[PDB]
Amino acid sequence: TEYDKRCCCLREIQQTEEKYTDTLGSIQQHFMKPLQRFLKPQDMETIFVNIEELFSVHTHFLKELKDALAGPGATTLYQVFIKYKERFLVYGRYCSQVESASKHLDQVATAREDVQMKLEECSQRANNGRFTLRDLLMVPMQRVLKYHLLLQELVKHTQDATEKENLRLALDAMRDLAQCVNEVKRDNETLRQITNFQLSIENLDQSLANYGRPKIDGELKITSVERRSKTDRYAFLLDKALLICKRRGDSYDLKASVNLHSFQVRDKKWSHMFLLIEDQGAQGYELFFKTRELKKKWMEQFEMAISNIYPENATANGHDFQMFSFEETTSCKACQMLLRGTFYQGYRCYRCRAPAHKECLGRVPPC
Amino acid sequence: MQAIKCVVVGDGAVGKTCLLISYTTNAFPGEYIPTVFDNYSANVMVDGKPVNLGLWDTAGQEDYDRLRPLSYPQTDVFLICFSLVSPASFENVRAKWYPEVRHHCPNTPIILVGTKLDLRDDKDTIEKLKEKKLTPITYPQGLAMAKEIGAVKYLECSALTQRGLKTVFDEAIRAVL
Ligand SMILES: [Zn+2]
Ligand SMILES: [Zn+2]
Repeated sequence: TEYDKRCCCLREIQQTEEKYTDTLGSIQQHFMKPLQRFLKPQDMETIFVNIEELFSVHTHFLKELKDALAGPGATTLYQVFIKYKERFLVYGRYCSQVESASKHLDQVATAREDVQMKLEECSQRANNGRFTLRDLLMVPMQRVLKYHLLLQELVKHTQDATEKENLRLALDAMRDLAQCVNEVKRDNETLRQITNFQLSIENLDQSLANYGRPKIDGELKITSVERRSKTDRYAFLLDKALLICKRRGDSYDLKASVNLHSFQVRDKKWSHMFLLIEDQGAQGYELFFKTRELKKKWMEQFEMAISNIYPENATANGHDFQMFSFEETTSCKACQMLLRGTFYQGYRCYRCRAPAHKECLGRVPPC
Repeated sequence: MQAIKCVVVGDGAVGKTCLLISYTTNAFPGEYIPTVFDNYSANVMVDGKPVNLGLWDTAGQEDYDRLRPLSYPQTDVFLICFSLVSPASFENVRAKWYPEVRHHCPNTPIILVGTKLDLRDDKDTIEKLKEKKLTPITYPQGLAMAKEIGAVKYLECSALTQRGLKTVFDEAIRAVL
């Protein structure tokens, strides 16, 4: 019965891909084309995002998929998935923008009776009123997250140990893809938070995202060598620095960027404190917090920030790994899976330029 | 005629897909369970009145914390599912699914659904669970969880035998109307 289930599964892979590609086609031909006469280019871009790229990629994917399945033993099927893994990274953009697209579609349709009526017509023409455009826009998110499931099942059914091994490579690829799409969404959300912080800070020396991911922000009292008594400050902790600011109205003026490459943590109201001190430096800070609970929370976040700058195994096996923002699709030198997200995705060895995930540093072959 | 959005959430392999396929097609999918349930829309008669029921599977999304919630906005009713022969999936209802669903959708009705009813009584399944130091979830236990999370109702069903299946979706629709 295992072989029967194997062949059913192969057929489902093809049939569901055909249906999906046709759904993308229907969006393009029954909704996009007609709505161009109703919506400004700006509106079209916001609502449909990169659906046309998805249609182009999947049309070709489907052809290669059908070719693989028609070949003896479907032995090249795993290659098609692996081949398209990086092409499918376009889902990063789609899934990061689909909420905004859906929101904007609802807004235009509520504002404009003629658009609402056209949408009802388009739905009727496309699918007999079964599915709204708003619903259809979620189908791509659904699809990209089916691939790992279909492959997981295929692996289970086939009794061919060679085919199992090859398909496991494709399963790994589609799980990797799904994680990448998830991390792109997370990074875009984080970047929105960073942009909002940046707009409220005055006198920044550089883009705030250069400092990495936000950890914690809030009120504290600080003493310095240059200023001995407790002064009220507002701080933003990111991976690479503590940005000490003074609240001026609704904005924050940057007074000091404390570089965490150098500075290390040494352990009533406002008495709860720890030191931020440089290894051999002339400058040291005392950071005072309102409560013990706030002190604990900040110390924990400082630990996380420093762990990102100086991860376990950063200098293992001759390497010198440092936080790095990759601007092109990149694979980890240890595990061969993709670096995930849109900025500070992992590490790059200063010496040999090997890219690696934080978790993989000790497993990269010697420098 | 409103298009009532019902979204099915829960751990993988509690048979969310099986449940949806069995209901929408009536017959049990057979010995091959398809992996894919695409969004479905059809008229159902509940208490003398026609209702347009939209059904959404979430299979494949469970491990992806930022993508998972994309399914939630504008949902009219959730089915939060666990398998009666998987205590781990039952625990994830309180630990993962209910709190996430409640956060994104403060006011949306929840139905708590115990799946694989046919297997709780199955000799071989009782054996392999006992083997793993496990025991199936009982009706009072399921009912208690439903009260704990403030579910509208607790229901048990079998995709395979279709026992209690029509009731699940009838009650989902009633919870909205
Ligand atoms: Zn190196
Ligand atoms: Zn790696």
